[PDB]
Amino acid sequence: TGRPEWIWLALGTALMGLGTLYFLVKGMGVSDPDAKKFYAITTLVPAIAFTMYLSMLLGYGLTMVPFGGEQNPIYWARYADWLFTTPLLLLDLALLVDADQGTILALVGADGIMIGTGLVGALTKVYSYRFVWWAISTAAMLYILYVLFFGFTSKAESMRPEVASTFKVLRNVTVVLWSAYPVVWLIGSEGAGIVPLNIETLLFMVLDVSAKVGFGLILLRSRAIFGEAE
Amino acid sequence: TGRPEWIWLALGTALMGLGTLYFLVKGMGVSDPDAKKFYAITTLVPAIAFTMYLSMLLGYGLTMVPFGGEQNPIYWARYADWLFTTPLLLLDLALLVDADQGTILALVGADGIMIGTGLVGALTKVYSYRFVWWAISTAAMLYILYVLFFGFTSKAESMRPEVASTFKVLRNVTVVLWSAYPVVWLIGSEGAGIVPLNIETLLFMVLDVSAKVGFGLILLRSRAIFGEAE
Amino acid sequence: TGRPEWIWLALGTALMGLGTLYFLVKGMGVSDPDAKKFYAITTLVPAIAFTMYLSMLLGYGLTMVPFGGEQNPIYWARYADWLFTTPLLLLDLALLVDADQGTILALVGADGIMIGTGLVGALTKVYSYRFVWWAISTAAMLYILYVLFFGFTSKAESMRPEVASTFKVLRNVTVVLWSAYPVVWLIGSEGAGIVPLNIETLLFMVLDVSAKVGFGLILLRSRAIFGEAE
Ligand SMILES: CCCCCCCC/C=C/CCCCCCCC(=O)OC[C@H](O)CO
Ligand SMILES: CCCCCCCC/C=C/CCCCCCCC(=O)OC[C@H](O)CO
Ligand SMILES: CCCCCCCC/C=C/CCCCCCCC(=O)OC[C@H](O)CO
Ligand SMILES: CCCCCCCC/C=C\CCCCCCCC(=O)OC[C@H](O)CO
Ligand SMILES: CCCCCCCC/C=C\CCCCCCCC(=O)OC[C@H](O)CO
Ligand SMILES: CCCCCCCC/C=C\CCCCCCCC(=O)OC[C@H](O)CO
Ligand SMILES: CCCCCCCC/C=C\CCCCCCCC(=O)OC[C@H](O)CO
Ligand SMILES: CCCCCCCC/C=C\CCCCCCCC(=O)OC[C@H](O)CO
Ligand SMILES: CCCCCCCC/C=C\CCCCCCCC(=O)OC[C@H](O)CO
Ligand SMILES: CCCCCCCC/C=C\CCCCCCCC(=O)OC[C@H](O)CO
Ligand SMILES: CCCCCCCC/C=C\CCCCCCCC(=O)OC[C@H](O)CO
Ligand SMILES: CCCCCCCC/C=C\CCCCCCCC(=O)OC[C@H](O)CO
Ligand SMILES: *C\C=C(C)/C=C/C=C(C)/C=C/C1=C(C)CCCC1(C)C
Ligand SMILES: *C\C=C(C)/C=C/C=C(C)/C=C/C1=C(C)CCCC1(C)C
Ligand SMILES: *C\C=C(C)/C=C/C=C(C)/C=C/C1=C(C)CCCC1(C)C
Repeated sequence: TGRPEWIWLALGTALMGLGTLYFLVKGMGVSDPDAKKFYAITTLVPAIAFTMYLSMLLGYGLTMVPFGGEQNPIYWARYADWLFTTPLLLLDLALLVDADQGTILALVGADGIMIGTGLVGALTKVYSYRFVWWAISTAAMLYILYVLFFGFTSKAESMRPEVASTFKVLRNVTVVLWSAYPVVWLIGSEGAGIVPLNIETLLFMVLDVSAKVGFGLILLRSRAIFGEAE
Repeated sequence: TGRPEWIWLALGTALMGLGTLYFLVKGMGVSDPDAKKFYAITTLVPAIAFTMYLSMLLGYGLTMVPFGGEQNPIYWARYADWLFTTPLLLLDLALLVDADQGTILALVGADGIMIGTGLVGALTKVYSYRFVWWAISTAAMLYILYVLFFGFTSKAESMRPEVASTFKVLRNVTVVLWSAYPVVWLIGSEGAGIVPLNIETLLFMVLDVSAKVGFGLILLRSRAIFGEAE
Repeated sequence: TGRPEWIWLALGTALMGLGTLYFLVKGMGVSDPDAKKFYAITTLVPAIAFTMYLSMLLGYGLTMVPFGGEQNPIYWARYADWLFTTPLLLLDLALLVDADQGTILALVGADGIMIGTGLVGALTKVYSYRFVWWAISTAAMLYILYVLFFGFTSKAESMRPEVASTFKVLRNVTVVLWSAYPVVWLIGSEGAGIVPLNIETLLFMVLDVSAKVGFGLILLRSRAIFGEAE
């Protein structure tokens, strides 16, 4: 394939596929209805990402957008991936602390705005406008992280000790992990164009694998996903 | 900007943004889980509309459709906005009367058909076919309003007095408000072409602000959104 | 209309419309909240299919895709139809056996992958890649059917006798019905090109009517949809 970033797309596809298979096997026989929910959510995430990375690898999840007087390749499939995987990851965190339905709707709604406006910015042909959308997208991200930090941390400390501790780790990972995305966008070819596309693709692949496989390995090795029973 | 309707798009963007901020502040500190749901729903609505109005203002939410032997500008972002905000508004009404899950699925499903077929009609290149889709869309709207009037009014009179009264007002507003949309479509440039695009845009902006901010001001000033407690 | 398959599109539109009307009338007056859910789900299915078949009939739900050195007409509206109707049909089956929330999320998620990857394969311009997507789509289908057969059959035998029997019939129909779809795709013009488009359209219309009207007639004539009451 005549795209230098192909190597990072192939590696990402393989790792998401292997992650999906592992979770699928690990989840066999689990009957606790609570654990079944976490396994369903956490296995679906890398299965979706697998299909999206494959679509980028084969060239389908790519388009050309003119801005800055040039044809810029844009992997729109990245955003389709995040559109579906980020709300599932939020659902994992919300179920852990038994968040109320009102707060879940707020987080998922803000997440849709986050990804939707990011996509609009990626496809926008007026260069200066691209960063208006980036700003709105990042504001929605900060609202999410505010809720996860100050909204959820209070509900967790009153819960089981294994629920409060697992959430604390997954929360710190999320804040650091989520916050890198808008930075890579700003410095890569969709934004300021300081880092070339092949390195931009590597950085998003490292982040995506950490979030869609790494995060799941941490959650599914915790005792919190099971109900307290004899 | 070289579009005469730009003024109405700028005004709509500003009003949705101001409405979102107001609701966001008003909702701070609210802890009653019932009120949290209404604030989550009712704040998300104008935040979505804000992004959609901005996308029309900057030119992204617009396309050209040939029919009647002319290039007709179509603001497809209007429909993307309604696709997400009208089911949230229905959820507000359904939660108020504690509607059963079966009736909610019917309303949301009929609402998706309503907006989906309206979009198809807006993008249809055969002029006469456009009104076939308008007719199907309007039939789905009448089903919704039938349920809100005859379906829900019975469940409300048995509920708390502040729930029955709030719903009655929001119901009358909804019937009048919702019914104007297909009329403006039919008379504006998407339909018969009697009213020019700049006035059509003004009329939809007046309606959208009434529905996405106005409606919310009425709901969130009612006692019905809180649980009965000491 | 200058497309020989138009006759099968017109017939499909009519049958979905008639099916929608029948279910709509049959459901009048039903007040049992459990039966209301099944009627809501089962009436929405053919109403969606009606709009999609109409969009194919009028030419809107069609596009041209170059592969094998030819312009191949692709009815993308088929996939939009299935995207919404197949998860509703799964919800019908899941509610019948009172499946847990974890298993429902798994089935609906796998169903979205099934249809999404099928659509990608239909729109893919590299001929050999089309069948890669077909393979992934079919694997997701087999996971669904595995769960319906081995996952759900165990939960049903412990339920009411009228619930276990109704599900058994709807399960056998589903396995045979669902499995024909990937076969028709492979042999028709989207795949190997052995069967011409007009016969391919007939076969999918026969299948769609069986699934979106036939299946519903079986379910809504069963006692299982009502709660056990005096
Ligand atoms: C988890 C255990 C494994 C840890 C692994 C962490 C890797 C994550 C970071 C990678 C960035 C790599 C940056 C590579 C930069 C190459 C770009 C380049 O060639 O820049 C020179 C240019 O030609 C002229 O300026
Ligand atoms: C809430 C408090 C404020 C209430 C505000 C309510 C406004 C809503 C209606 C506006 C329609 C305005 C119609 C303006 C018509 C102008 C079109 C025009 O110029 O038509 C003449 C044409 O050039 C030759 O026929
Ligand atoms: C439910 C009660 C009614 C049951 C009804 C079941 C119909 C389902 C199957 C139809 C396939 C029809 C196949 C028709 C084949 C025609 C194609 C043709 O013309 O092939 C010859 C070709 O020209 C040179 O090989
Ligand atoms: C000029 C201003 C323009 C408008 C601002 C930018 C809009 C997009 C950014 C962020 C989304 C904000 C969050 C949207 C969801 C709010 C939900 C909410 O208020 O939830 C309360 C509930 O009590 C919780 O549990
Ligand atoms: C509880 C549920 C809450 C759900 C909240 C969802 C909020 C989504 C809002 C805005 C993003 C809209 C993004 C739309 C991008 C479409 C781009 C597109 O397809 O454009 C066609 C073509 O490329 C160019 O005309
Ligand atoms: C809490 C998480 C927050 C996450 C969000 C943080 C956003 C701000 C970060 C960096 C912007 C730094 C400025 C980047 C713009 C540089 C523009 C430019 O011209 O760069 C030239 C280049 O440095 C040589 O060629
Ligand atoms: C020729 C006829 C063509 C077909 C007709 C036009 C289809 C589109 C129009 C309206 C949607 C109708 C409503 C769809 C949802 C029905 C849900 C239902 O029946 O709900 C029963 C439940 O008991 C309630 O609580
Ligand atoms: C419980 C959930 C119930 C959900 C019920 C949902 C019903 C939606 C049905 C029909 C509208 C379909 C509209 C599809 C419009 C797509 C147009 C498009 O993108 O066309 C591409 C291009 O512009 C031209 O080929
Ligand atoms: C309950 C809510 C129901 C809401 C839905 C109501 C729909 C019917 C309303 C108006 C149609 C009136 C006819 C409009 C068509 C006029 C066509 C035409 O040629 O108009 C010429 C013009 O008047 C001079 O140039
Ligand atoms: C190389 C391998 C590539 C990756 C494989 C192909 C991916 C797409 C195919 C099938 C989806 C599989 C099902 C996805 C959903 C799994 C849900 C789950 O594990 O559910 C457990 C729960 O306990 C249940 O009740
Ligand atoms: C609990 C919820 C779980 C939800 C699980 C959903 C999984 C969907 C995954 C992959 C399919 C993606 C298909 C995307 C197809 C878009 C094609 C398109 O519009 O392409 C534009 C143009 O035609 C060419 O660039
Ligand atoms: C449980 C449900 C499973 C459902 C999924 C079953 C998939 C496999 C079925 C058939 C493939 C048979 C081979 C088809 C490929 C034929 C290619 C070819 O060249 O055919 C030439 C033609 O026969 C003369 O011209
Ligand atoms: C795949 C898993 C995760 C957690 C992915 C998260 C992605 C983001 C947080 C992306 C955020 C963006 C922002 C905030 C600005 C516009 C561009 C992005 C969509 C990359
Ligand atoms: C933004 C809030 C509301 C309540 C918007 C409602 C929009 C409609 C009811 C639109 C209905 C249409 C019909 C009935 C006919 C096809 C064209 C429309 C989509 C405008
Ligand atoms: C309308 C109701 C049903 C049950 C439709 C089901 C459709 C499928 C099971 C289609 C499956 C496909 C596969 C498995 C392979 C790719 C192509 C298809 C989408 C046709």
